[PDB]
Amino acid sequence: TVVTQSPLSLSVTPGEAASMSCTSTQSLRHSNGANYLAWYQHKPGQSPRLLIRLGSQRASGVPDRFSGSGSGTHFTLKISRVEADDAAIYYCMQGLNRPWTFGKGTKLEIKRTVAAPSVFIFPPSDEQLKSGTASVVCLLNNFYPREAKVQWKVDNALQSGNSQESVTEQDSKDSTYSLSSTLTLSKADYEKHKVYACEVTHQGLSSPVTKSFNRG
Amino acid sequence: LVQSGAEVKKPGSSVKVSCKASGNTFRKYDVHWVRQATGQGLEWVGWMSHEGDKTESAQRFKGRVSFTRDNSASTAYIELRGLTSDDTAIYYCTGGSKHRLRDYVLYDDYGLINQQEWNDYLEFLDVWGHGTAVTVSSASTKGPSVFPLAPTAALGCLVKDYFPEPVTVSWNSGALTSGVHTFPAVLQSSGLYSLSSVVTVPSSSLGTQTYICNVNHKPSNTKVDKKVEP
Repeated sequence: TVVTQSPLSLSVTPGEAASMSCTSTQSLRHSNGANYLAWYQHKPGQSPRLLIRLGSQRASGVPDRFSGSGSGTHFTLKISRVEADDAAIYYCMQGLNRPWTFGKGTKLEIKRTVAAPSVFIFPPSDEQLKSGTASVVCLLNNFYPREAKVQWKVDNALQSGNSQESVTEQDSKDSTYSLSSTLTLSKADYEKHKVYACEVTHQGLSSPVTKSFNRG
Repeated sequence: LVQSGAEVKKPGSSVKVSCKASGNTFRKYDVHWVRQATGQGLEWVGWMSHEGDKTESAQRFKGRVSFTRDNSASTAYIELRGLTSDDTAIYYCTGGSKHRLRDYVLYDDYGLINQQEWNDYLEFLDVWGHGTAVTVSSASTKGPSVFPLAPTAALGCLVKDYFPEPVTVSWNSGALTSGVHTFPAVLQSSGLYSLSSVVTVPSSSLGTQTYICNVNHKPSNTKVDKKVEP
């Protein structure tokens, strides 16, 4: 018995309604008319918190903006007047049939105005270069939305498959993101080339932004 | 609740993780275990009833887990085996509310119960713990190497090739909680991790102001205060 959440991600301007949906194959309604679908929130680096139990009932501390709803196979969590504190991943969990299964989850993020990133490039330290490896890092700073593409270029050659990036969780204050991409290379192959550029592509920019440096 | 600390295990070994309750929270509540891997979500693993008469797991764990409790009633213990790198996750013990209900009954000619069936139904999981992260890997403990990132400007530190997680990076010993950005670590082909931490300051202060990142990798007793200047 599989329960599926929809949509996968949510974009809510603060102070708005946010409606989700958990849909189960078999019914979740015990013969006593109690639906056994609980809702949980999970903010990163934290323990998950129960907010809606038995379909509609609220637990201790949950404000009445979080309203559980639905019956049978169609349930729905609704967050009204969302705040930045409510951006999280919300999980519905069925409790009728064994085995008990969690839901795939629905991620909630704060909708914002488009913000372009500020780009920086960092050549490998001379400290690191004595170890035989070279690590070039490109910094993406305070942009929204999350969608962004970086293209490493070494002597005007598009690098693919040798870098590694990572984005921050959405900022509590400005509701932006930040990406760090690390192009890695050997000390020998770092020294065969001169121009290291970082071409950033984001819908906050008119044209792609390239930030380069030269060996020496 | 108070779980045990992070553990590191080679693929194919076993982990035992602890959980402790406040007073007798373990007999007013059932004991569950939920995990969450890297790209994964919340995933129920198994449970064990405070009455003590039922112990069940998720399907994937049948044959690998064993859920026991200290019969002083105080401590819960999960044991997982056949360890994959997929079994690398934060493991949460938690309480639970179950409804033990009778769904079927049949009485004989004498009025006695001839047949009956009682079933447990999960109402909610509450009072969670802090999660015991388990890392299933081949690598060994490794202190990181800290490198400077140097050119309104940006600058930071590069924490390279450490194992396992976590690593904290403070700036100016906590004086700087503005303009900083510490990123998720990435898992390398070496089996080791590399994380970056930067701060965005104006260049007019680069000559006047000091910027020292504080790096602490507790698994290998590696603490480094690295000062960053262009």
